Amino acid sequence: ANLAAFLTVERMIESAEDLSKQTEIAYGTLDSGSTKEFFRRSKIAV
Amino acid sequence: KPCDTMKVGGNLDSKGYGIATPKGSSLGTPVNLAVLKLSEQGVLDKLKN
Amino acid sequence: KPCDTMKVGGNLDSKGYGIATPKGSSLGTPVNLAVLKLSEQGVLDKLKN
Amino acid sequence: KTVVVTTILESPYVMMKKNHEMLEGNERYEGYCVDLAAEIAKHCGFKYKLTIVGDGKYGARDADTKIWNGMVGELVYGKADIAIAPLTITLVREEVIDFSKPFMSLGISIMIKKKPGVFSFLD
Repeated sequence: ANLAAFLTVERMIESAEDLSKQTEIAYGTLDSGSTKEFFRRSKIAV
Repeated sequence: KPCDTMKVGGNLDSKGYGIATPKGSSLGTPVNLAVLKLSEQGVLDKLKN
Repeated sequence: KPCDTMKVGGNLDSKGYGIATPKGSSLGTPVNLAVLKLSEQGVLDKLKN
Repeated sequence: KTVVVTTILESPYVMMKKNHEMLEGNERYEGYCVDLAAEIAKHCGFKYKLTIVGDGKYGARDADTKIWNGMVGELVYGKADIAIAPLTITLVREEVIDFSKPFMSLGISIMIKKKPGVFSFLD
């Protein structure tokens, strides 16, 4: 039964929202770049 | 639906849809800036969705 | 290598790298045509590969 | 006639050759942007000299000083004439300089740190 569970399950954070939710993990960008400006001038909630 | 067909493989070339105007139109200059302002605002993503 | 890192998720936004020139440069007009000629020829795909 | 070409060492776009201590001229630089600039100058016929930015920054503006840094500051302030580089298009930079049609598309993404045993049958 347990072998089957291993194989069955095997057959099944990975997005930006999951990153914004997690504050323990630290994320950053280049200091002077389109990425920082894009985040700064953005209007989306995430 | 009906979903009677499918897309296969990858994109042969990459291009983009672009607003057009006749040579010397006064609209040409502002349409570029309008597109960039919409891109900053994220409007195009909302319309696409 | 070393491939000790990985990409996660998909692309949040779409943008494009673009050659730049100062306002009023005489090179700006021809560089656009050079870029379009390369795109049509498919040189950029070969360089990318 | 010769063009002042601005770039940054962001592989594989621009990267120095092996044993570059003895490499000089435009030959010391190899990459994708250097090739692209080659064919741009070929089709235009112009001449180009590959130059790096000391500040080593792609470019941005200080919302308080209204000053431009990196490639954009260089081109707007006259220290150069063109940027065959991995520079990204955006609204703010277009207001002050003229871009071309994109030569490659991209998107933001996230980077993170990343075999059956012989006796796996006992697992």
